Amino acid sequence: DPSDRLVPELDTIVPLESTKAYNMVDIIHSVVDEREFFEIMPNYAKNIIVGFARMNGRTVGIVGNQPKVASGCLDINSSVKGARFVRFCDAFNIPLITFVDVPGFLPGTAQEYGGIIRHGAKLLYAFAEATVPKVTVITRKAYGGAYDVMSSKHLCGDTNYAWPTAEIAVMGAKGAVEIIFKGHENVEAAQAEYIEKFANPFPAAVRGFVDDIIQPSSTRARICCDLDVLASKKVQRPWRKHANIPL
Amino acid sequence: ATSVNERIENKRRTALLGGGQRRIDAQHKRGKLTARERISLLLDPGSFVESDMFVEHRCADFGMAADKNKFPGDSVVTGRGRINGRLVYVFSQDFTVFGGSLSGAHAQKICKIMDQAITVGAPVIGLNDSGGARIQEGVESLAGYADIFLRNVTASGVIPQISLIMGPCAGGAVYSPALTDFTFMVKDTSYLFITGPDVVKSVTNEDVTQEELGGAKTHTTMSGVAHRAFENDVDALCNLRDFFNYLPLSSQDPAPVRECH
Amino acid sequence: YDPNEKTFDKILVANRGEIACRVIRTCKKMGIKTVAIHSDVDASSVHVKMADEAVCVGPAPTSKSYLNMDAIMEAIKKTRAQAVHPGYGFLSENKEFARCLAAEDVVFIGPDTHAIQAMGDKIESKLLAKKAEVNTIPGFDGVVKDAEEAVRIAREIGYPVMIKASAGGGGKGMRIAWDDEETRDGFRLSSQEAASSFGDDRLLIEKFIDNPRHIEIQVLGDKHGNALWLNERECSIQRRNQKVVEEAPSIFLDAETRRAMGEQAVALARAVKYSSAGTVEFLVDSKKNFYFLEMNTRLQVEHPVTECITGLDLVQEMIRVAKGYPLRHKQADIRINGWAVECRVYAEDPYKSFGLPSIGRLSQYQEPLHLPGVRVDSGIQPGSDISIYYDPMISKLITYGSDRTEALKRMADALDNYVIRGVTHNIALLREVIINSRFVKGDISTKFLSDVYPDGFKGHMLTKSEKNQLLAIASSLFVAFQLRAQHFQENSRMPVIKPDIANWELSVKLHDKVHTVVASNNGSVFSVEVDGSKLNVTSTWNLASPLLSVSVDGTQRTVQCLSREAGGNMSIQFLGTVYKVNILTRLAAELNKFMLEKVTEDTSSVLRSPMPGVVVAVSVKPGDAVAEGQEICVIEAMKMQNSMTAGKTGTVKSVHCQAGDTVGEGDLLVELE
Ligand SMILES: *C(=O)CCCC[C@@H]1SC[C@@H]2NC(=O)N[C@@H]21
Repeated sequence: DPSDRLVPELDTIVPLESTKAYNMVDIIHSVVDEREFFEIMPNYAKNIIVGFARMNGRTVGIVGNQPKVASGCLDINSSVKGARFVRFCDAFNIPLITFVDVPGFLPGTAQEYGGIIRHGAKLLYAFAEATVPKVTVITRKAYGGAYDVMSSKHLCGDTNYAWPTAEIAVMGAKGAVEIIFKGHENVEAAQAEYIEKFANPFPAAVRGFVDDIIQPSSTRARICCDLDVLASKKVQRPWRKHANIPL
Repeated sequence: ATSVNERIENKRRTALLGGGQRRIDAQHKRGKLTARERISLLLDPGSFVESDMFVEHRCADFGMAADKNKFPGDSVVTGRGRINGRLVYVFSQDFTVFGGSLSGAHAQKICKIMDQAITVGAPVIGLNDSGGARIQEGVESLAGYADIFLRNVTASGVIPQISLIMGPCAGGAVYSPALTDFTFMVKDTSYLFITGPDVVKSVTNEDVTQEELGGAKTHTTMSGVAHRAFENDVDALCNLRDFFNYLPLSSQDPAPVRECH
Repeated sequence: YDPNEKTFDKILVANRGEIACRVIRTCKKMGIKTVAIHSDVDASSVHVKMADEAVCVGPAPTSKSYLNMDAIMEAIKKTRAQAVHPGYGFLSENKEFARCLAAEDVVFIGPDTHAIQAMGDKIESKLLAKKAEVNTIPGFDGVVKDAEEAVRIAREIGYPVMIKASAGGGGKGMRIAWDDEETRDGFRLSSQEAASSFGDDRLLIEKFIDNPRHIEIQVLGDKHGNALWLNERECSIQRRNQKVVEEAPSIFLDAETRRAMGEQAVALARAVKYSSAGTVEFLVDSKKNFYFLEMNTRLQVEHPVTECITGLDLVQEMIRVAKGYPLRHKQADIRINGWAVECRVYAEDPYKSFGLPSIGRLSQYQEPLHLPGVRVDSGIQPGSDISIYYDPMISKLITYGSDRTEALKRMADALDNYVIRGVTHNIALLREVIINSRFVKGDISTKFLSDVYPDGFKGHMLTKSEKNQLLAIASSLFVAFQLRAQHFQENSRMPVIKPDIANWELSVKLHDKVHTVVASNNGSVFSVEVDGSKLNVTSTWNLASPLLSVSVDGTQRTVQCLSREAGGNMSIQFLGTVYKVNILTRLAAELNKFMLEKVTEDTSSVLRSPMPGVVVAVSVKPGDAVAEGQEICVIEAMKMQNSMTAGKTGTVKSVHCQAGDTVGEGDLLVELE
């Protein structure tokens, strides 16, 4: 399996509509070697998909979102599952590949009463503690603090790549337009300006949030090069008896 | 024309008075007290040396350069001090301006105080009071949150971190208190919820209020996020004093020894 | 051809699929700007990305996307294109479109509206064919209430007859029409049956054709009265009234018959004042006596194969003659250059009613461009998708050789090296039909695949020799996959030792049988013993390649591997057919003979959709009981419909389909006791 092969199937995998959903396991199957993927606990917490794969003959752990079930939102089960998987991968020194498509945390009274804060903190801690080289790809969307939770650049991220369909925001544009102009009511022009200004990766790209914007058909090669350059990733941390995970 | 001394004095008096005396008396009659006197009360008298007292937020967009919406201090008060003779690095959100919304200077000062504390080896006490975020700055402000989180994960197991929440905190900033060791609240004054009741009302479609979604009783009784709930603020600080007295400065130091009889 | 000749400056292509790409490619070769339209779902299609402009006609369904005129005129006005191209299908043969287009100051590439009117109907078409001294299907469709008159007309036209009745007659004179006494018996019995069923006791005479085989003569014409015939085509293989595989020269008729059909076709084309391209179809019987039937007035899908034996190319010739330039060639300069065979690869499963339409997304797609004598016409690229709105045609393949056998061998080799993953296809059907003895010999008919397959397609039947070949291939590939997994790097702390075994003993389960195999490796050479048979196979053993080439004791086979499960199950595409194999070791098989079989409860009682579409009408309701042979519902899918019945009688506990609902792939529809 060549390490510099193109994937012409990924140019139209992500629909341009903001509500359309796609099978996100197909990207994982296409990128990895020999189209093989060993998925761990696939019947539980389907919001997030984790598993083991091989890239250029090297074992990597793959964690990604799933915009088909619950619109890709993460919750307690997804958080604990991803956190445990990432914890094992770092404990045994395996590089991580993250596929980010998240609109935020799923709201509701059940998730609020169950302690969604603790499990979100668990997953955030799992990504922030990790020291193994991790490569993150933002396919379409990253809204709210879920973007910073799921392997952001600031949390010691190594290389971040965004497809041309990527777009980062804070809160819904429909509420944003009506909450920004508190003095009076604005229609048509304000929404058009908002969707022409903030509905693009450019504000992130000029800010340094991502390294650059790559064509999807050439994603794999880039990732491979990363795994051949950041294999010497040794960092230094202050002395500590043991960590205190919010278990 | 006028010298810089009068401008400095005006800036200092505006920072001390916040947005005006009306807001000061409204907050006093509301039932809670601002950050400066809270920090004065938590620590020993005459042992507080504030760092970076003159920092203000800058934003070219939205036309906020006017003095009407310009206030120094960035609604954050950070410093170091001594309680019972032991060093502490103290943090306090300020709700007077913008409702304690976090920005670039907010997170910058916060990171400065935490990495200085980690360098020296002293605990970090944080009083949280915020109710929203600046939508004008946008995604950049979110980045600050991420930075702050890193600091917490770097200090887990190195120094004790204590977070007392005493405002209706919401959004993505509810995770930094959750990454610390011990969480305490004040009854009917401090709220935690990742999303507001309006969003859950619109989406899940059931009648719910804020008290039963983020109240201190709910989180300290069934949610299991916080550890204790106190009746008001002064008693909360009085209890925080001796609870800190229990704990050591860092993991390198042994458990403290108190003279007994 | 000289590109300096004046022609159109902007050409609109108003179709969808591979024909749009072909037209755009030729038009760009000529040096003319192209503008392509697109629908809602086809915004990312290959033809849109190939041409310059990307006008969107509108929504998804073709009934209001590619078939509405106002959008077309709006696109033309915004584009000011001087000419348009309709391709075939959709609205190419629409009189209203032609007249509305001629109303404006643009030219419609194709035939005049008069020819469309004169060939759309059937009665006036037959009248014009009679006036064009073209031998048509004979017959006296008049009232015949007497047996002696009926047999008189029959013996005038020959004992074999399609004597039939307007309303119907249960065969009338058609049935058992070889001798005459039983035609009289059929006369009286059919009169009785009509008196009991239809009511038209009289007999409408028509002549019988034995083992029909239809040959199409392609004609071309200019605006100056000159017309040409570009050889012939044979299309005798067709299912559900749809042609599948074609060959340009037809062996059944010799030079004289082909010539005479040429003059008749050109005379019929001239009698209509016909321009541009078209074809005339004849139904030749077993005695080389043809009868005219139908004249298609468009550019057909099976047009390129004729090109492969002439050296022309029809699209540019007709886009030039539409301007007004007369044709330069002559009927004495059209020859035959070898042989050509064309196949049409669809997206459908041939194992159920000969190609039930399917959907999906094209996971990967590669064509054999470098193989000798192979040309591809494809309207999709890797990463494309198939919708329920348009024709499921994936692509078409054309192979040209010196003789028929060379073309057939090249076609088989190309079909072996065509990789499509993501959707189902009918490659197995084409590959099994093209190697049939009576097809290579040349004895085919209109019902060629309707009598050799009484129970439908059951895959390619395989003999003992290629059974052993497939078993050896599967065992060797399994051993190679196992051996590849023992190669690691040097740990330098805990050394790795490679297990060494001389030969591996395997149990291979194929279909419903189990065989004992032993495989031994000698480097890149595998020696396999299957049931006392020695075989040798060699290859580079590239496991990551989509397709593999192997040499089983001399014979070269191209094979593909997919669905290689860690539990031993594999699916292998061999000789165009997918076989499922279960490969275990001896100890594993012995232990598996102890684990209890996981019982499955699936014996009818479920009537889920055979393959996804859109349900239109439901003839049953929940709580009702129906007998065998009664259809449950009708499903429209990509311009195709199906009606399926139930194999047992029972009461339906639940119906999950209603009018206007959308059905998924394998979604449960009817639950019954
Ligand atoms: C939909 O895309 C139009 C159908 C294209 C098929 C063309 S047109 C009708 C002829 N019948 C057939 O099977 N192919 C030809």
